[PDB]
Amino acid sequence: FDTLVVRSLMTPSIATLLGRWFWWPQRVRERPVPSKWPT
Amino acid sequence: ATQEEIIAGLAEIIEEVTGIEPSEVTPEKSFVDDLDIDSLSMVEIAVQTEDKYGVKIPDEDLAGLRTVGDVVAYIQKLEEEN
Amino acid sequence: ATQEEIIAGLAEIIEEVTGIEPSEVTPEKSFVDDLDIDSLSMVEIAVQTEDKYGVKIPDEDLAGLRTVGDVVAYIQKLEEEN
Repeated sequence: FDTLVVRSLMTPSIATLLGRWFWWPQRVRERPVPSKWPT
Repeated sequence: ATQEEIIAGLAEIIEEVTGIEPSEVTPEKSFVDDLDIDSLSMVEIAVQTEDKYGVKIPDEDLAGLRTVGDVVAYIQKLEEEN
Repeated sequence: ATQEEIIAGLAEIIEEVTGIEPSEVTPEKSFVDDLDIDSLSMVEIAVQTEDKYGVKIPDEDLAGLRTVGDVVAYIQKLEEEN
């Protein structure tokens, strides 16, 4: 149950919702610096 | 950016999502038919672009988009609408 | 003063509060976006600047300022407004 549901669905879902506050108190970014398109 | 630059970034993303070679991807190719990319897979391409290039495409728009040329033009439309 | 002199002073402070290399410090960089500097850290830069050069940046301007060039312009503006 944990491997197929909790680890696969429950845990990843929570990380996306909390965003940068998931890694609190470590200050992180939702996305990196907006990168330009490569040639 | 330029249409050529748009293709290069998107083609790389498709390889991560599906495994299709970046050189294989052409504007003629269609995600649903040629690339055999379902609705779920096409979301991942939009998601990776959302984090990398900042272009987010919802479910409704992704369903409308059919081919690579359509998606490239759709993104280039946003670049045109600067 | 000169544009480089304003940046050089600001670059040293950034290396102290945040430990960000001076090479990263360019006029087009944004504190919140490019430099990943929160509001409180930006205030500390103003506090050190005030006690070093006399340039006092109120909190109202700090929220308004977005990039390094914007900050330099205000400092140059305060240089103009001296």
